[PDB]
Amino acid sequence: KDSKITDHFMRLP
Amino acid sequence: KDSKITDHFMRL
Amino acid sequence: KDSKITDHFMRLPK
Amino acid sequence: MFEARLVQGSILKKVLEALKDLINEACWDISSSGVNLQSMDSSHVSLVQLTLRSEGFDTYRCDRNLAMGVNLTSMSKILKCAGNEDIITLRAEDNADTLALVFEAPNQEKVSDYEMKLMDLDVEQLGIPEQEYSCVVKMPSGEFARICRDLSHIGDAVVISCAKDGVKFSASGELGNGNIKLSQTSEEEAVTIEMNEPVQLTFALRYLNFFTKATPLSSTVTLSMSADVPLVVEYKIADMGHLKYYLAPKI
Amino acid sequence: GPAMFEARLVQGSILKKVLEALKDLINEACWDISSSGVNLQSMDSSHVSLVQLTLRSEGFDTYRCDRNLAMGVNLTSMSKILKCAGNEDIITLRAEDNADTLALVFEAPNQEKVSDYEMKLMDLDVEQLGIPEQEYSCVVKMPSGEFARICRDLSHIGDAVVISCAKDGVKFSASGELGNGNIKLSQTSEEEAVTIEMNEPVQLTFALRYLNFFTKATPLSSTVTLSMSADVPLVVEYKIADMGHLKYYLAPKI
Amino acid sequence: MFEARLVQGSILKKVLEALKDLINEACWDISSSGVNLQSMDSSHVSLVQLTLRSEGFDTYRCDRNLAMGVNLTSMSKILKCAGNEDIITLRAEDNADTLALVFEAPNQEKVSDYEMKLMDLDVEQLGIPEQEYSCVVKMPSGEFARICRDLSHIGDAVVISCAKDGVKFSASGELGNGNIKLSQTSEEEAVTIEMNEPVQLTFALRYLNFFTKATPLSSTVTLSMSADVPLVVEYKIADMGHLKYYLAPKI
Repeated sequence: KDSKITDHFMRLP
Repeated sequence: KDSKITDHFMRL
Repeated sequence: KDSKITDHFMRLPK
Repeated sequence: MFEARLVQGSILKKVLEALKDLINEACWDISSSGVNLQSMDSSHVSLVQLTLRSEGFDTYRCDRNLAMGVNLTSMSKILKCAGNEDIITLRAEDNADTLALVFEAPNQEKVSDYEMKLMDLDVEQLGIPEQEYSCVVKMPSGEFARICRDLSHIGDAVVISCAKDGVKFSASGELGNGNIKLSQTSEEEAVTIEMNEPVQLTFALRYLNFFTKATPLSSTVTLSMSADVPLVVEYKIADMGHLKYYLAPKI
Repeated sequence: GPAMFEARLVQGSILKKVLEALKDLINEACWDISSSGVNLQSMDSSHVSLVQLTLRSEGFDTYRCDRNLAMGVNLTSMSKILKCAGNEDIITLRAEDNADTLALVFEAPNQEKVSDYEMKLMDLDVEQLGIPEQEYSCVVKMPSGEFARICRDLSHIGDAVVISCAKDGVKFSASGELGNGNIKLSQTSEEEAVTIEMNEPVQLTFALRYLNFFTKATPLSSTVTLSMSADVPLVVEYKIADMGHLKYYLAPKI
Repeated sequence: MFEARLVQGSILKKVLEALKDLINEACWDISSSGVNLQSMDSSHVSLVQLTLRSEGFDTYRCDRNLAMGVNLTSMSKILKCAGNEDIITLRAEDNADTLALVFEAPNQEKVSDYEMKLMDLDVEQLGIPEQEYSCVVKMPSGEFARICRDLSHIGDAVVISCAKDGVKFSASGELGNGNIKLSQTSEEEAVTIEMNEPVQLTFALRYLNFFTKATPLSSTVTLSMSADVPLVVEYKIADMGHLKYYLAPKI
């Protein structure tokens, strides 16, 4: 039910 | 032993 | 490694 | 439709604290006279009876009787979400499935409002007879609270004795025993016995430590004893009603 | 030879408060030291929330960093160490470049006493994340204690808070087996005030479990500011008076 | 037979609070000079020695020696039932089966009255001669408690090092290590170090955190150290006596 935070911010290197 | 409240007051 | 305190004080009798 | 407004909502907060640990679920008999609750604990050694009169509320309007079945744990949680200066307002409608509560802080910017589900209860109500009592002590609630708590470390049952000189609480246990004697005085934190005949009952201490959670409601508590009748521990609620705990002696 | 990194903080309680704000939400984390200050960022292990800490070099009373360093710190072990500091102590961090340990020194202001600790660091690989700049639909600035109370109160009513915002005020709401309730703040006319800047109405849902971790940062500031837009994480921001900030990020539901 | 009266009875409550958790049961030797108690803990690593002189009570009278075996938790339970400014009185007679405690309020309306079951013990009393110690340091008791508590978060053993300038407590564990250094000063907040030659000893910290329960008994604590001998943490009891904890070092 919770979106994860990686679904709004891009992972770097 | 404890005595109970229903031995002193009765159902109304 | 804890020494007992009986290793520094002796028992006095009756 | 029932709607009652009480400016000193802290009263309603304090009342749930006195009750929630002794009885889990209870029926709230709303009426045009005011609020009334009565229940036994699950052992039926004790009984609590609550009275809030409609004249105490700042606004009261009850068009028909309701018998609201409340979970007192659930209701305590909702009252926790109310500051102690909040103007609490209760409200239900006659096809009662939910009870509505409204907290307003008296700075006017914050307004909470909750909604509590009721439940199905059948009260085994009891008849409380009118009677004078052999001994009626009126002492500070704080002290009575500490007497019962302290003695509960010595033994699990108190012997409370009473004569026109002073009252004394005693107990015994595996480790020893002890007594506490308090006299009459010479208003607010004083002791006054209205004594008619000597009494020596004993009561299980477990219950009076539940009773004394009502201490925040009053500086004074009043005790009432006769032989072979239930003790009555009375916390007045100022200009509004009372909270009475009934405890059966052992004999 | 001088210390590679040395920083002196007179109001050392700031660092004690920061470590309580963090240790219960994230246990392991990476402290990035540079010439511009300290920066830390981490997701909790559910990847549902994120914290981002920013302490500028301007905020310290002595700051010097010769090389960029990335220290892996067990925040629990760190927390234990700074619990050993008084609330008015002067705290000094000190590190040699390829740091095997972090050095902390607690100086009492009366000059009686000097504590110094040395904390082992650890090897970690951070998964760093890109946080874009943006302007938010709704920005509330309420007092932080008020915010901490609401999240704790509503959390016994139910598992999730619905935050809704227009420009009259903000509304927090939740529901569960025992019933439901809603709390309504409206704007005012100092640090106990509630102001909103508002461009489009907002209503999202958030797990309260996480919001009660964020409020551990309440000692850092009187005020807290909340930033919301549709289908993007909530930003709970605590200012660290003229030095930086502490921001918690929380993704919404469905 | 034996009857002592103590006007400031907070003293006797604090003494029990500082012993109940380190030692369960000890022998109380009462005599005309005063109360004397010595006991090891169960591990035989630490020893406590209490001394309360008759001169310090307000009325003291003991016609002959008496070896009361007391359970100190049960005594602490009873002692908690007294207020901090109650006037306690101890009573016992020839071969005491029970010890009597009388708590009197100083407003004079309340008189509590307990009686404690004593027990049978045969003690292993030990010979503690006089000696001068290489280092003795006198610091605030709140500080020494703060230091022993914090250092246990780091490691489970403390290294105390005293020398010409100041004293150093140190610990080291899996998460790291730490040092705390205090130096001499220039009443209650003063550090002073009687230095005869340098010392560096190691003691288990968990015992020290029992000793620190005596912190309410005095503003000040004095540590006494020499090589290869037990440390002595001592709290004076004002105008009356002292409490001393002996802690063996490590090997």
